Amino acid sequence: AAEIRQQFAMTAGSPIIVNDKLERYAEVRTAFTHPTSFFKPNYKGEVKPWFLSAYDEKVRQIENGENGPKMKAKNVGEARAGRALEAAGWTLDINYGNIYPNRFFMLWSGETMTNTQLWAPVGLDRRPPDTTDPVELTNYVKFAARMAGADLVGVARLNRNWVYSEAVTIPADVPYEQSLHKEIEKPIVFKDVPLPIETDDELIIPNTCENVIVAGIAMNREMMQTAPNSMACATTAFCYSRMCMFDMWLCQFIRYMGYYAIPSCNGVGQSVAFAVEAGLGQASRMGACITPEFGPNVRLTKVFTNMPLVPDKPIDFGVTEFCETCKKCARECPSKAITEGPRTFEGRSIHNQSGKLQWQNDYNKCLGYWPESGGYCGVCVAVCPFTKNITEVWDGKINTYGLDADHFRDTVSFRKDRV
Amino acid sequence: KEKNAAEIRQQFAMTAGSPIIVNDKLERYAEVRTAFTHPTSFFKPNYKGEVKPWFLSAYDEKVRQIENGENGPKMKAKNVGEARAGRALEAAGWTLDINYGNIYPNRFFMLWSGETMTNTQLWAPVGLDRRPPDTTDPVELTNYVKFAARMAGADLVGVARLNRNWVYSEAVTIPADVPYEQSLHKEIEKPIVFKDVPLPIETDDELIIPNTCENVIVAGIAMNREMMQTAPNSMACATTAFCYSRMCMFDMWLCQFIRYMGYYAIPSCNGVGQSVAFAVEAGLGQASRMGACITPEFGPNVRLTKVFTNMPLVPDKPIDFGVTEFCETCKKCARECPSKAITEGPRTFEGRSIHNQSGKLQWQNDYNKCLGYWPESGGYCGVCVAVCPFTKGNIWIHDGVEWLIDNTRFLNITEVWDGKINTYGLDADHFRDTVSFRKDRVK
Ligand SMILES: Oc1ccc(Br)cc1Br
Ligand SMILES: Oc1ccc(Br)cc1Br
Ligand SMILES: Oc1ccc(Br)cc1Br
Ligand SMILES: Oc1ccc(Br)cc1Br
Ligand code: SF4
Ligand code: SF4
Ligand code: SF4
Ligand code: SF4
Ligand SMILES: [Br-]
Repeated sequence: AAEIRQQFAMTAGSPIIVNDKLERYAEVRTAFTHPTSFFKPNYKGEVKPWFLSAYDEKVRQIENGENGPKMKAKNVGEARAGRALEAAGWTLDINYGNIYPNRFFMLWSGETMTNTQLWAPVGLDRRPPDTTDPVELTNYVKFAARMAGADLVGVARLNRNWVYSEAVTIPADVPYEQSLHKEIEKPIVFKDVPLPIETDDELIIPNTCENVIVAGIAMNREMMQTAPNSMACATTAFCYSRMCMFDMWLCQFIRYMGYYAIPSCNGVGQSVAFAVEAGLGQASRMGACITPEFGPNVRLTKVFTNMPLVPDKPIDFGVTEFCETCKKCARECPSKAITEGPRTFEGRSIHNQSGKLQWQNDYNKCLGYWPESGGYCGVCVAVCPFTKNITEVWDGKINTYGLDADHFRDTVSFRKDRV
Repeated sequence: KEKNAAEIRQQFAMTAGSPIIVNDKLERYAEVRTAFTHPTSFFKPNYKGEVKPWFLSAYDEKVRQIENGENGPKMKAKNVGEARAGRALEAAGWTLDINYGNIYPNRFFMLWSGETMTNTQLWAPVGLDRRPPDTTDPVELTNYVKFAARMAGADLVGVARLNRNWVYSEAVTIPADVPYEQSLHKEIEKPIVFKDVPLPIETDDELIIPNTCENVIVAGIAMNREMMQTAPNSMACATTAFCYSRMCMFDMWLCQFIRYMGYYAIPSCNGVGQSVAFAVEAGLGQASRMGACITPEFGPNVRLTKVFTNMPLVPDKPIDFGVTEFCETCKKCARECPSKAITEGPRTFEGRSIHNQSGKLQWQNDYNKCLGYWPESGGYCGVCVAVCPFTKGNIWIHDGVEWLIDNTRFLNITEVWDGKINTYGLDADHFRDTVSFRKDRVK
């Protein structure tokens, strides 16, 4: 796979085409959070926050021995098991995505972490960097990223166009039990300051924050192929906890090297754009970043840092041209969310960021199918050619973290492919 | 014939029964007696002769090595930047671990109930932790829980009935009102007792495990071979450290799955009881001269954690693939040990010192001598693991009829940073060893 990636390397330069209308995008506009999309009826006709309506459908399916919408399970025991696996997968994730910056697991400084306090006598986080060479730092930090659970890792210069204009967060002293009821907006700004810092009014990223490190965290193929049923929910969930552990591990390594690091998971900015600029893959009709190793069946997280690094080259292995004629995801999508038309610079609704050339999809239509089906769908990922019953999954092949030994050698790494 | 770990385990399976041989002087072991915690072993000199808590003396040596451009004792790094990078990797590995091992029960990550966890609160409307189990069949439960264990990062997973002999008589913990920044100064002992109660519970006086807590699930978490072979230097410390955070994630993930199936679950990592003995009884491997559990897939180069539960399960069979007989003639770890902690003599029932639990047949090692080498070397050593022939990736051969051990096996850090790596430090040349189907999860 290291041969393929260098064969398809582009010359330097962001491959996302923009016009002069593009503005940074307020995170509150996503379908998950925006008031126009947030409330959906359950199967009884009661309007609730969308994820609560989806909970009601999970309960109804368990009671009726189903693994998904009109998908009978082997028995009620099997239906329960898939939802127990899904729920457990989310253990290391706050409120579905860890999006609040500088809260809970997503701290912008390591100073208060238990690990940092235990290691304080060594002083790694206070000691100036011993390495400033971007070539050596790129090799060190990619090695560390693989130790930290990334299946893919890439580096790009930080394009501020993809950083949210304002983040969704909670006040710093609000306890977890009131968090969902007290979400607020807060601007993300760049200023001449030494370190990332949060004031009462602003999330402040330093102007020295030059780079973003993007990780790809592979999902399980057999489980995602059960979309829109529960086992596709389970591989999604487990990878969100893998994302959180990756951010914390890598931020701690970068801090202990003498630099600062900002974790993010699903917060701070748009992962698909960063992933394309870092060379992990190409944008697609469904909207995801499609990778040569995994297609779109991979989750993304990212870390921002002033650590000197060598940016990776973007890659072109023909996704744009394949998506022009394929349209399989658009035809299988249960909610008709994915367009069959051509790419434009004009968003279809508030949930899209206008000003960038992309396939414009209706993401309120997508979210609307989640309470109906009681899961996170994923049909588009499952049917995509680049990605290539539930009892057979539970009785079938599995390996550590759901990785597959039949393909795991595609992500082996030596120095030559790290820098 | 190409390697097959399921075949190897089937060939060397033994009939049911704890393989560990015990006599009448066996008593449960107070966790405070470990060398990490006991007053007789806790204090060690640093390189200036100052007597400190052992891990602070080791800190002093780490700082000294970075300043002198060293990756380990008298091992020169490429430069100071490389020395710094190895210790930064090591320190970051420990991010999801409290005070080196997560040993305090029902504190921090090791909660004995899920009710207060953020994930449980988020999922409360579904009621999975309050709904009675929909499956009580131990066969199906074993398949489900082992599948979940592999999702949760276990490279090996096994089940045994819980043997209370290996549960610590008293735990090392902290009072519930002590915050993290004073934890190291306020450690106490607290008894672990078994009583007729419905759920695991902690009182001011006791940690109470229910009499219904029938089973223990043991996980192996594979370390990286290239990094451990640098023992006693810094990169061996780093693969150790990352695997402790993997252990913690495993426990939390699996306990939540078990709870959401309608049962209770107790995490432990390095706490609650003796991992090697549980691992032997659950069939992950055999005890060895060095004292670790040696597995067919990884040798001793694998970490262990375990979860206790009332969930009905099918215990696995123990395995005997000849480790005892190899250790009887090998002695490589004993001869290479930089502190001479590992005995070259026979197994006995008599502990060498307070750190050993007497009354069980094992090789008796001086674990105060081992720990004394850690401040000297600035790390967690691991030379015994590195030199053990079972840590080699290719010890197994097939003779056309069956599998056997290759007896011939018993006769630098810059290149590691520049060399092969893959997700979580796993090795794709060997990752097929741990593929799993229903047939090898439950019989
Ligand atoms: O990104 C997500 C946010 C919330 C839920 Br519920 C599922 C996903 Br996937
Ligand atoms: O006295 C101490 C100071 C720092 C640490 Br880290 C541990 C102890 Br004990
Ligand atoms: O088990 C351990 C406890 C403390 C340290 Br420091 C290292 C290990 Br390995
Ligand atoms: O009102 C609520 C009740 C339970 C949960 Br979980 C989330 C909300 Br918002
Ligand atoms: S997740 Fe499902 S509903 Fe959403 S776009 Fe994909 S196929 Fe359509
Ligand atoms: S299914 Fe086809 S059109 Fe959709 S993202 Fe995949 S390749 Fe592109
Ligand atoms: S860790 Fe090192 S000092 Fe300890 S027993 Fe093994 S070889 Fe000896
Ligand atoms: S080095 Fe030899 S004696 Fe020591 S544990 Fe390994 S096989 Fe046994
Ligand atoms: Br202490």
